[PDB]
Amino acid sequence: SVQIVYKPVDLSKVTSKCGSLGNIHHKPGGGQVEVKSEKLDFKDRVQSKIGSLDNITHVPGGGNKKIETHKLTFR
Amino acid sequence: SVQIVYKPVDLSKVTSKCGSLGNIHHKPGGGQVEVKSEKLDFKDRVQSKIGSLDNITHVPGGGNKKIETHKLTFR
Amino acid sequence: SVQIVYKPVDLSKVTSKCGSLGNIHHKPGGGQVEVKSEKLDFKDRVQSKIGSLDNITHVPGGGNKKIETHKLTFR
Amino acid sequence: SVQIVYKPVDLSKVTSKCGSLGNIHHKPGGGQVEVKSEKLDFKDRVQSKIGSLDNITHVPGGGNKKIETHKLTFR
Amino acid sequence: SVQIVYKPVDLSKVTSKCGSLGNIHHKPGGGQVEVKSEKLDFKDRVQSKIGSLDNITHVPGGGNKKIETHKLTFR
Amino acid sequence: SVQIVYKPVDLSKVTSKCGSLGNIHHKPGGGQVEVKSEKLDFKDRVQSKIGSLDNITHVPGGGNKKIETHKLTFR
Repeated sequence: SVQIVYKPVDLSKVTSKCGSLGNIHHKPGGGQVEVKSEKLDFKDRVQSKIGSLDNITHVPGGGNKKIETHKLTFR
Repeated sequence: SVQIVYKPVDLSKVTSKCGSLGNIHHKPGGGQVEVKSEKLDFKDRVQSKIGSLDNITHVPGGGNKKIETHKLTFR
Repeated sequence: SVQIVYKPVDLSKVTSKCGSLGNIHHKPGGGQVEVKSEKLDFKDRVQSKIGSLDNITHVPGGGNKKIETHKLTFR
Repeated sequence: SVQIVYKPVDLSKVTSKCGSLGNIHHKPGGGQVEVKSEKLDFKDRVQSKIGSLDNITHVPGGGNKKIETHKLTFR
Repeated sequence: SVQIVYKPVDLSKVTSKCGSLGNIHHKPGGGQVEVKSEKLDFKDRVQSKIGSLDNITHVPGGGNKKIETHKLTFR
Repeated sequence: SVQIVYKPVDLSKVTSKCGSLGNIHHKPGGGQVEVKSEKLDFKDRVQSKIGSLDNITHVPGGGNKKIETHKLTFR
């Protein structure tokens, strides 16, 4: 007789903690900002950001991926 | 007779902690910022950021990846 | 008779801690910043950042990767 | 003129991790246990535990306590 | 004129890690245990534990306590 | 004029790590244990522990205590 038992087990724990977590900002102060522009010539796309205080969190990452392949071939 | 028992076990723990975590910023102060631009000529794309205080967290990383392949071949 | 028992166990722990963690910044002070630009000619892309105080955390890293291959071949 | 500003701030972080945390027990084996009692005389309370494998975690502790008193007395 | 500014700041971090943390027990084996008791006389309380393998964690401790008193008295 | 600024800052970190942490026990083996008791007379409390393998962690300690008193008295 032939007996095949195929019972792999995945009990793993996967965690990602990505970005800004558990920080304290106590009274952050942005200074005065002055922007003076005269006679500027732009011949292509302009991306402009003007601010005093920025808090920026960008997370393209922190993804969890599992690829699993199971093959049982008999005769 | 033939008996094959195929029971691999994954009990692993995987953690990523990526970016800004558990920091304290006590009274961070940005200074005054003055930008004066005259008669500038731009022939291609402009990306400009003007600020006083920036806190920036960028996390493309911190991903968790598992690839697992299981093959059982009999005869 | 033939008995094959295939029971590898992964009980591993993996942790990544990447970026800015657990820091204290007490009264960091950015100075005054003045940028004066006249008669500049740019023939290609411009990327410009003007600030007083920057705190920047960039984390492309800190990923966890597992590749595991299991093969059992009988006859 | 009299101006009193009373603005104490509590931004503290308090954590307790008490007991059994993150341990691995891989195939712990309790042995055979035989208890044979004859002609015993007990004249007061009996507390008895008989086992082979015990895993016991007892945590009377790990409490977090804050007492804060604020008093502002004027004239 | 009189100006009083009362702004104490608690930004502290407190952590307790108490007991059994992050240990590995790999195939711990308790031996055979035999207890034979004959004609025993007990005139007061009995506390009895019989085992082969014990893992015991007892944590009365690991508590965090903060007492803070604030008094501002004017005249 | 009188100006009083009362701004003490607690940015402290306090950590306790108490007990059994990060140990590895690889195949610890308790021996055979035989206890034979005949004709014992006990006039007062009995506390008895019989085992083969014990791992015991007892932590009454590892507590964190902060006492802080603030007093500002004017005239």
